[PDB]
Parts: sequence; C-alpha cells; structure tokens
Amino acid sequence: MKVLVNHEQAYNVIINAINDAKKLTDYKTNNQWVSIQNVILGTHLTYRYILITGLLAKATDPRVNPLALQANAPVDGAYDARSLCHSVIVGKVEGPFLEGKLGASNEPFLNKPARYMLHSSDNPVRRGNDKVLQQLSIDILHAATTQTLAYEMLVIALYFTLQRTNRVITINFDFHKIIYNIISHPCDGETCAIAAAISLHLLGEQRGWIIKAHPVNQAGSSSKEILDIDVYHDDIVFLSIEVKDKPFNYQDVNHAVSKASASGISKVIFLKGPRATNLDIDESLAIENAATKGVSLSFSDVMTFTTTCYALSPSNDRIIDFINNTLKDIRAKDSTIEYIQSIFKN
Amino acid sequence: MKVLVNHEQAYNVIINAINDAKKLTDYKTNNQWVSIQNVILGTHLTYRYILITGLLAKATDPRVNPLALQANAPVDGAYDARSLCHSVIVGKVEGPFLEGKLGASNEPFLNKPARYMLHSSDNPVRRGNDKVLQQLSIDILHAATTQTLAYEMLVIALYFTLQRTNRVITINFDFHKIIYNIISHPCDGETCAIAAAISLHLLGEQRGWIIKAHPVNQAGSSSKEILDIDVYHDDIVFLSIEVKDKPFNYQDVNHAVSKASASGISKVIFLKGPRATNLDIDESLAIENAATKGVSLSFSDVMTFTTTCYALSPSNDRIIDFINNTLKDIRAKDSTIEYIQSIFKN
Repeated sequence: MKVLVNHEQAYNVIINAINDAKKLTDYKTNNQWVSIQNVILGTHLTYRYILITGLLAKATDPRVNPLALQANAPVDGAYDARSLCHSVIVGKVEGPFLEGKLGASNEPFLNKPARYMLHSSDNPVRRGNDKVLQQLSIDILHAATTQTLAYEMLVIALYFTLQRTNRVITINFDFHKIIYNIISHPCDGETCAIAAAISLHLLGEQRGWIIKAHPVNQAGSSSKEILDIDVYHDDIVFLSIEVKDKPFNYQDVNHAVSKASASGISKVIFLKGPRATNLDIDESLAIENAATKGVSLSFSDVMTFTTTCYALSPSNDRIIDFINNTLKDIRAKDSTIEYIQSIFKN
Repeated sequence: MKVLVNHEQAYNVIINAINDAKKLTDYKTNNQWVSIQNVILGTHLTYRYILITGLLAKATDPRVNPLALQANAPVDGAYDARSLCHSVIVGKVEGPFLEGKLGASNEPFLNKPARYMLHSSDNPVRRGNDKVLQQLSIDILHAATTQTLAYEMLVIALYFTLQRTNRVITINFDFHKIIYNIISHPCDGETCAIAAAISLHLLGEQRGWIIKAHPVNQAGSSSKEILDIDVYHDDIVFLSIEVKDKPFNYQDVNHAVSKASASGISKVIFLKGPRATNLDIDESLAIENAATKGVSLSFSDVMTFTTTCYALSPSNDRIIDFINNTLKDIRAKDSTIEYIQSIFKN
C-alpha cells in the first residue's frame, strides 16, 4: 500500500524544522547525530537529498516507509519521494530558506542513486566514502521509526545543512582569458543564461548593477524553457531579460510584457539561444504591441548579446562570487557546473 | 583646350587663403564682396561649392575658365571642376580647416546645378532666391579674370564661409520617442552608422564616452563602403567600430585588426547592415586570428546592436548637438539629412 503524502503539511513541517534548527543549541539529542552530520556535511549530493526527503516524509506522515524511494516499491508505506523532494524541498524550501546549502540541485531524484524502488545496500556504490555514506543514510532512515524521531533528526540534519557552503568554483588567476571563453563559448540550454548573466555583470558591476537569475519552470511561467534575469540599479529593476534555447512563443512575450508593464519596468530583452533561431512569432508585431503597453522590447541572439556587452565593458575580486551565486540561484545542472569548473582549471 | 589643374598646388593655395581669411580684417576690397557674401551665406549649397571651386581653380592656374564645370566644356580653359572640388576641397580641406562650414557635402558636383558643361544663366533654376544666387555666382566668377583677383575673392569667400553654421537639425521636445524611432528604424547605407553612433552616445554619454564617426572611402581604407566609429573615454579610444551595409571581406578585417593592434585598442566590433548579412568570410576564423594579435573582435547586425545599447542605456540637452556633429563628420547625404529632419518634426 502506497501512502499519499500531503505536500502542504510537509511544507509546514520542514519550515518549522528549519526554524527549530536555526535556534537549535543541543544537536546531540540522539545517537544518530554523528551519522547525520557525516551524511549532511559529506560529499554525496544524492544521499543528502534522500536523507532530508525521507526524514521529512516520516515527520509528515509516519505511515511512510522512509527507505522507500518510489511509490511502487514492494513495501508497505511506499511513497513518491521524488515528488516530495522536487515539489517541496527543491521547489519551495531550499532556495528561500536554506540558501541553496543542500546543493541547489534542480532534479536530485533523477541521479542514479535515487533511481531505485528502495534505498538499500543492494544498490551499487563506489568503494570508500560513498559506500560509507550510503550505509549511514540507510541507518538513519531505518532509525526514523516514529514521527517524532523523524522530526528530531530532520532538525539535526538541517542544523548541519546550515553549516554547509554553497560555492562550486574556487590566487589572482587569469580571469581575463577564462571570462572571455565563457562569454564567447557556443552555449547550450542554461549555459546561455550563465554567459548572458556574466556579460551583464561585466558591463554593470562598476555601474552599480545587480544581476539576478531565476530557475526555469517556475509556477506561472509562460513556458517551461524560459529563464529570467533581472538587472537592478539602486535596488530597482530597470531591465528584464528572458533567455530561451527554444523558439519564443506569444505566451512568453505576453507574460514578459504584462509583467514588466505592471512592475513599471520599461525595457525587456529576449535572448535567443542557438536552438531558438527559427521563429514561431513575428518579432516586429511583438515589439509594436509591447510599445503600446509602454514596454520597449527587443530580441537578440545570446552570443551576439554577450560579445557586444563584453566589448562595451571596462578588477575581478567579485567574478567568482557572482558566478557561484548565479549557478546556485538557477539550480544549475551538473553539466553546467562541470563546464564552469573545467574552464577555470584549463 | 582643357587645363590640367595641379591639385597639390591647389591645396596649398586654399590653405593659404583660409589662413588669410582667418586673419582678414578688410573684406570690402572689391565690389564683388557683396555678391560673395550673399552666395556664401545663402541657402543654395551647390552654388557655394561652384563658387569656391572656380575661384580656387583660377587662383591656382589662371588659364582655367572659372565658369567651366567640366573638362569637356566647349571653351578654352575647360577643366575638371568636379575633381578639384571632391579631391581637394571636400577630400582634404573643408572638414579639417573649415569645420564643415560650406555644407559638409560629400559629392556636391553630383547635384543637378553642377551637371552642366558651363555655369550659365541658360541652366534652369527656381524663380526667386535660387535664380538670384545663380546669377551672382556667375557674375563673381566672370570677374575672376586674373589669378590675383581670384585669390582675393577666394579669401573673401572663405572669410564669410567661417561665419556660417554647420547645424542641420533644430524647446524641450519629445526626444524619447524620436530617438527610439531612429534607434529602431530599418536602416540603409549610412543611416546604419548614424543609428549606431546615437546608440553609443546614449549608452556612454553619462559614462564620459565620446563617439567620433568618419566619412566613408578615406585614403587607405580597406573597402569603399566601410564606415569607422571610434569610442573614446578619457581621450583614449577603447573601442573601434566598423559599419558596412555590404558584406565585410578579409581586407576589412585585416585592416581593422592591424589598425587596432598598432594603436593598442583591444576591442573591435563589426556592424552589419541589412544588406551585409550574406557572409563572404568565416567570422569565427577572423575572431580567432584577431585574438592572436591581441584584439577582441566581434560581429553584430546593426539593428540588434542599436536596440541592445538602447535597452542598456539610462537628460537630452546634448542629443541635438551630437547628431549635428555626427552628420557633419560623415558628410551625410541629403537623404540621410532629410530623414533625420523629417523624423524630428513628425
């Protein structure tokens, strides 16, 4: 029998638990605290999400088996752990209330260690550290036999989560040559947004600009692939940018124009990735209609925009933090993270 | 018999005459001074160039008939007045030493009043002011019967030339709506350069930038259609831009990269007009080779560049002067001038 976990209740549970963790003083309240610290501070991202998700599920509905990863697992209390983790923890909680400190993963239950019916030592794992963390996370979840124990361990896990750092790139290096390669690289999917965001930082860093990127497929988005970048000055957005690596559609335009017009933002740029070039819209019509709503709309290919901003741009004691924060805020994929890591060592 | 006027001597003559005019105190030295003032201060651009050219020719080589406009005219002393005016006066003199005060025309001898073998009252002309100036310019040139008289009247003509103003557009108007239409208009030929120059002024005016455009087809240009824009800050060029409404070629690239690398300029943008989209070059190859010469090269369509700069840009007590100076410096065509004049009244 599967258990249908109430995600509204789960959200309130984890918010309470985070609040308890933020004021927690005694974290050694049970013998699993050592294992909890080692998993949460450890290097295996998927086991961190599996641990938080299973503890949250049991603290919300004690009928779940917290070792179940899928609702079709052959155990009583199987439940849709992917849905709980992606909808509640990733979708609503980690960004706003944990500063991306669990890892800022967008879809952690698509990683190989989560693609099993059960979280068990029968699942393959690399010798050494990973094998240790697999068994530790199993042991903690096996100990979460009651709702109150699950909640107690959830608060401990979030207490240590708050101690993690959310930096993925890390000496006065040759930031000139690396930044230019990222600017001018043939982008794909979300790497288009990262390059565009970096370009804007270069151009505006010295002009007081603050660039903020947002993860794709938010609630109420016009399409699933569009990615929002806001450019602030004096803490007011003056430019709203949308990045898409699929052709923009009329709903994308309508949503962005209406959203800017409401906010009093008068400039919107739509940036087209290499796979967004074949138009489904009449860009001229969109611009004309946008003007009637008092919004100045324009379109550019991403790589043209990035190289133009770079040409127009002027120290680099802030580029690393900016990239780290941007990768965190968009819940960047591993491919994107590996690309940025690789080009900083090359 | 045609007369072959020595343009090197003609250049030295007019430079001397300008210097005399700059220090001239008595301009009433002969009875033609009234007519000279009325032609030079008058509104008929082609008669101003015809007058200056004929006086210069006679002051250089008194064998010319200063009423001849073409070397095949049926008079002794016919000579190539178009060549003298375009090569020497327009090509070398008016910009640097007269501040464009004759009219900053690029090809004045292609205007209809100059397309005759002789400058004569038989040529058709509009009733009223134009008819008066035609006859006045004829009368002065008919009086230029000796080299010394031609030179005396040339100095008077340049004395009054220096009193002219070189402004072609002219209340706190709606500079917002007009500038945006010029930014976003479907450009053609040199109107692409004007829009691009305006975009850069908007983006950099408040950042200390000075934008300088140059006329097409300079001596030693890589091609006949390319148009140079330099962007200064602190009186150092930091960005060199080329605008072309025909496909760029490898000589264009080589010239711009070599010229920037020599000057120590590290950024070059090539802007493609709507008729420059079909490539004759591999842009990626050009960029890679430019990087090896320490120059960062990029390409953009003009209209993408202009709308992007506008989106990134922040008072308008300086836009009129900037446009007037830019139109002057490129020796803008009448079509370009009429377009800018029209959209400022519409």
